[PDB]
Amino acid sequence: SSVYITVELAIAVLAILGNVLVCWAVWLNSNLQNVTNYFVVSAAAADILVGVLAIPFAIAISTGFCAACHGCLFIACFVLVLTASSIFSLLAIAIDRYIAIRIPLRYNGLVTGTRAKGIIAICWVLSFAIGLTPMLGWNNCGQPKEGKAHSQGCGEGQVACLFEDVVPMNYMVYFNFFACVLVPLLLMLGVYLRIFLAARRQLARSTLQKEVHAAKSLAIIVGLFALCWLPLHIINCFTFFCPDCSHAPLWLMYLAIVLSHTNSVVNPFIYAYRIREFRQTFRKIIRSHVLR
Ligand SMILES: CCNC(=O)[C@H]1O[C@@H](n2cnc3c(N)nc(NCCc4ccc(CCC(=O)O)cc4)nc32)[C@H](O)[C@@H]1O
Ligand SMILES: CCCCCCCC/C=C/CCCCCCCC(=O)OC[C@@H](O)CO
Repeated sequence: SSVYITVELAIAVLAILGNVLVCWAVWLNSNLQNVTNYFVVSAAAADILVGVLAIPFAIAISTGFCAACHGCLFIACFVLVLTASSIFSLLAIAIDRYIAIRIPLRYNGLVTGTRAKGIIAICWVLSFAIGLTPMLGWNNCGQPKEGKAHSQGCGEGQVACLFEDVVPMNYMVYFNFFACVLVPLLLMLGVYLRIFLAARRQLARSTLQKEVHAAKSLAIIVGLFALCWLPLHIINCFTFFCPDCSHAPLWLMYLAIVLSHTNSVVNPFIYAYRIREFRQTFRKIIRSHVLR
């Protein structure tokens, strides 16, 4: 429907603007050019690609255009790769924060500039590995829905391009949900809990205040991640566990897809926005750089 399209396009607009703003800030401000903010930048970059590429492809995938099955499958896989890199590089921020607060004596030695770039390379490789798996044969292209293609006015040699028609639900539940949503979530939760509880126990005051700040920033990332990603993936479980049941309605599918993309506007933007150094650099960019 047209409401889904517009909202989805508005999300794409917000995700580019905010995440360019994050990247711009690190580029200009010398005080922000540390290892931590490289994970912030990488995640922001992955978000820009979600806005420019993933979301327009996702709309098509969710509304339906005519295409060859493997071309239709390729576009779906592309959405998966880009949204996943968005997830993994955000997880890299959380892990960085764990090593910073809990193991400071090994932080600079362990999380070097070289290994930070290595970590981000691993994120993209995992994203391609997981995202493109259906291209290897774990897909529904062997049984094209020829009756649906007709109703959609698709030519022969083409199918109606719909995500769930080509990407199997067993892949989405057993592989994608586990590797991309559940594991990162639970990891980010475990990192948050440890920092949170350790900070409460001590409650010198400067290190403690930092620890509280980190906890609340990690709570927001985890809270929003779960809010944005769980609804869609939980729905995916329901479809998989009862494929005979009547499908979750179109409006619910759309809202859930929309929520998952909203993650790219809020993560890691709010994290950065909560660092006062970023917050003042943002104001500097708007007030001074663009306005004069
Ligand atoms: C790495 C993780 N990324 C993702 O999950 C990304 O993939 C996409 N997506 C993940 N599941 C899904 C998923 N079930 N359906 C779709 N679209 C198709 C929507 C749709 C479903 C069913 C029906 C028939 C309804 C009926 O019988 O009456 C019509 C449209 N996209 C997904 C999202 O864009 C997400 O951001
Ligand atoms: C933390 C990451 C988790 C990794 C575990 C991933 C492995 C899980 C294994 C699941 C068993 C299912 C594999 C079954 C492979 C099925 C491939 C196929 O021929 O297509 C069937 C589909 O078209 C049906 O819709």
